[PDB]
Amino acid sequence: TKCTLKSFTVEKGIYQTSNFRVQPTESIVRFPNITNLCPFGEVFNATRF
Amino acid sequence: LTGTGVLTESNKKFLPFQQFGRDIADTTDAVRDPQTLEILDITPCSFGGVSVITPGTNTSNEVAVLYQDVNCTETWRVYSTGSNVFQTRAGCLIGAEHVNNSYECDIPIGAGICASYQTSQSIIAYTMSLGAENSVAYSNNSIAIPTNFTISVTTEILPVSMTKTSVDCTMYICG
Amino acid sequence: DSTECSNLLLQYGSFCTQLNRALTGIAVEQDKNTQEVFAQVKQIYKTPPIKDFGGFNFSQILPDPSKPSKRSFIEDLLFNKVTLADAGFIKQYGDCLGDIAARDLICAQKFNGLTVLPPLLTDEMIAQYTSALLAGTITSGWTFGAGAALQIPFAMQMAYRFNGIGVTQNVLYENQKLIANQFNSAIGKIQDSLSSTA
Amino acid sequence: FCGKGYHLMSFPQSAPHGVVFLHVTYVPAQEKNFTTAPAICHDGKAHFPREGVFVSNGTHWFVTQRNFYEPQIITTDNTFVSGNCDVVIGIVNNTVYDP
Ligand SMILES: *[C@@H]1O[C@H](CO)[C@@H](O[C@@H]2O[C@H](CO)[C@@H](O)[C@H](O)[C@H]2NC(C)=O)[C@H](O)[C@H]1NC(C)=O
Ligand SMILES: *[C@@H]1O[C@H](CO)[C@@H](O[C@@H]2O[C@H](CO)[C@@H](O)[C@H](O)[C@H]2NC(C)=O)[C@H](O)[C@H]1NC(C)=O
Ligand SMILES: *[C@@H]1O[C@H](CO)[C@@H](O[C@@H]2O[C@H](CO)[C@@H](O)[C@H](O)[C@H]2NC(C)=O)[C@H](O)[C@H]1NC(C)=O
Ligand SMILES: *[C@@H]1O[C@H](CO)[C@@H](O[C@@H]2O[C@H](CO)[C@@H](O)[C@H](O)[C@H]2NC(C)=O)[C@H](O)[C@H]1NC(C)=O
Ligand SMILES: CCCCCCCCCCCCCCCCCC(=O)O
Ligand SMILES: *[C@@H]1O[C@H](CO)[C@@H](O)[C@H](O)[C@H]1NC(C)=O
Ligand SMILES: *[C@@H]1O[C@H](CO)[C@@H](O)[C@H](O)[C@H]1NC(C)=O
Ligand SMILES: *[C@@H]1O[C@H](CO)[C@@H](O)[C@H](O)[C@H]1NC(C)=O
Ligand SMILES: *[C@@H]1O[C@H](CO)[C@@H](O)[C@H](O)[C@H]1NC(C)=O
Ligand SMILES: *[C@@H]1O[C@H](CO)[C@@H](O)[C@H](O)[C@H]1NC(C)=O
Ligand SMILES: *[C@@H]1O[C@H](CO)[C@@H](O)[C@H](O)[C@H]1NC(C)=O
Ligand SMILES: *[C@@H]1O[C@H](CO)[C@@H](O)[C@H](O)[C@H]1NC(C)=O
Repeated sequence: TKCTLKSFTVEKGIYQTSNFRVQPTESIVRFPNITNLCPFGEVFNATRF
Repeated sequence: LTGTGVLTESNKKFLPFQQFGRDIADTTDAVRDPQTLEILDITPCSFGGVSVITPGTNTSNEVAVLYQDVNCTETWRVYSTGSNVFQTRAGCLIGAEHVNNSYECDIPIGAGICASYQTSQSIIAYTMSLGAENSVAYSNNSIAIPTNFTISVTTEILPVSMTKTSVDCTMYICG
Repeated sequence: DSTECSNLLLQYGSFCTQLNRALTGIAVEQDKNTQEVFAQVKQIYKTPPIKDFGGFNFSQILPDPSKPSKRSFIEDLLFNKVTLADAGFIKQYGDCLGDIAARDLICAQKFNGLTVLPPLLTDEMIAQYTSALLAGTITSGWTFGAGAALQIPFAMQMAYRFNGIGVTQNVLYENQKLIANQFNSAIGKIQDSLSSTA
Repeated sequence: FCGKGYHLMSFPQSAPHGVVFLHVTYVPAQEKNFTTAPAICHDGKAHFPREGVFVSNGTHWFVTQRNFYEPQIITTDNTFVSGNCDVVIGIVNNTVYDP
């Protein structure tokens, strides 16, 4: 609140602060289970374009 | 110079070094034909307000269209012509039939015209009735004195409060 | 008249819907204001053909029949002193066509999407409401605003008013002609102030 | 301001985000045509009514309050005199009972 008012003194009253945040703990990734590698050779390393 | 509009002859006189012409806004209101060296006036083709008169659509699906800036009394600039055409100071009204009677305003079309759903039901357009006619039996030697009274109770509703709100500006804008 | 800009505006979003909501609210509010001010009486009272109002002359605030719109003499001056734009809400595409758009301001406002809607009440109908109010306050006094109109001679109405301002009703009767002359002169002075230049 | 008619009293009632007033008013209902006069000559002197109005039921004259027909006899205690009656307009001759 003091930062919001840009002052070090808050007069008596009630003030509205930021809504309740919860910071995430984990960081997940979900990609399809694919093991094959893209045909880089056939597209970039192929004769007879 | 691309664009879209109507082209007509103009009384404007363009100097040799002038090709296009502009208006109070920045908009090409005139142009010179390179092949014929004649002036032309560009006018936008879209012009005129359109208002739709409809009931709740839970009661009937037919509507009436009011075309402002159209005088049918004079290929009118209308989407679709209809059998029932009524001319009003607001504009041409299509889809509503004029009735010579006067009722209270149900749908405020315009100047003094109000529509309603009535009667095989159909949409009607009528001149609004200000109220019942009356005359006071005035005379220099006549007065009216009540002999009885009525106690009437009337309700007056007045808003006093409005919903209080608060916004977290870093949760709406950013999240 | 651009398809590309319109298809971009569809993406930019719908703020024009709320703009139009606000403007429609304003227009309906104007109609409501007119109704609230003038439509205070539903019974339309006609002035009696006989005009024996104790010497008072209301021929300059009451309607004059010999006009297309039944309007008074001190309302025609007011109308002629306020100059509306074109005094009409029908400007056909033909009239605006032919290099009259850049000249006429209304045509420019109207080729660019801006329109002026007509009010729900015509000037003649507002004048009818006012004439009803004048007839009621003349013939009946303040009774028509409390219910059914009750006729009363105008002199006695003015006597009641004098009693209201703490003056005995005898003063009016003993000085009726003087008061009527003062009132008529004062109502002519309003005409002079309005029919003159100011 | 407080309902239609002569205001007697009002009763507040609460509504969501607003208030409701029940305006009790006094509305006269039944009116009767009468014949009236601003004053009356009794002995060459004009009589005016104090808090009232003169009316005639025909052959007889009375005085009553404006907002309700409560006819009464015309008396000196019910009227006040002011000068002769060569200046008033519409005055009518009649007797003023002296209690
Ligand atoms: C009320 O006033 C108007 C004008 O102030 C009077 O109209 C005049 O009438 C006489 C004829 O009686 C004409 O000669 C005048 O030219 C009129 N003046 C106007 C129209 O401005 C009217 O007569 C008055 N009413 C009464 C009952 O006397
Ligand atoms: C009270 O005022 C009135 C006017 O407001 C006076 O009446 C005027 O009297 C003069 C002469 O004194 C006349 O020339 C005017 O024509 C009168 N005017 C009107 C409208 O009648 C009056 O004299 C004043 N005195 C009394 C006692 O009434
Ligand atoms: C009301 O009474 C007055 C007198 O108080 C009457 O007026 C007088 O009438 C007599 C008879 O005609 C005359 O001789 C007097 O000169 C009058 N005096 C005045 C001051 O006017 C009057 O006529 C009576 N009203 C009626 C209707 O009879
Ligand atoms: C007007 O009122 C008078 C009263 O002042 C009426 O005359 C009275 O009528 C009643 C009813 O019959 C009698 O009892 C009285 O004796 C009458 N008066 C006198 C003085 O005797 C009169 O009838 C009324 N007229 C109308 C048309 O209502
Ligand atoms: C051969 C087909 C692969 C297609 C995969 C989908 C596209 C994903 C982006 C791949 C871009 C690779 C471009 C080369 C990367 C830069 C190499 C370099 O700079 O030496
Ligand atoms: C593919 O790449 C290898 C080395 O990365 C190269 O020796 C070979 O010639 C390439 N294939 C073709 C068809 O050129
Ligand atoms: C060619 O254009 C000129 C104007 O620049 C015009 O005078 C002439 O008639 C045109 N000729 C043809 C064949 O269109
Ligand atoms: C409005 O729609 C509901 C649901 O279909 C229906 O029950 C109701 O009768 C409708 N009202 C009118 C006036 O048609
Ligand atoms: C419509 O045009 C007719 C002539 O065709 C004219 O008499 C009438 O006054 C016009 N009405 C309006 C409202 O412009
Ligand atoms: C209604 O009025 C029009 C003229 O405005 C007239 O032609 C028509 O006959 C009238 N109809 C009725 C039923 O009064
Ligand atoms: C008074 O008399 C007139 C006709 O003289 C009549 O039209 C009117 O209805 C009467 N008023 C009352 C309240 O009876
Ligand atoms: C009332 O007017 C009539 C004419 O309608 C007239 O004969 C009578 O003398 C007038 N009376 C008063 C008091 O003005």
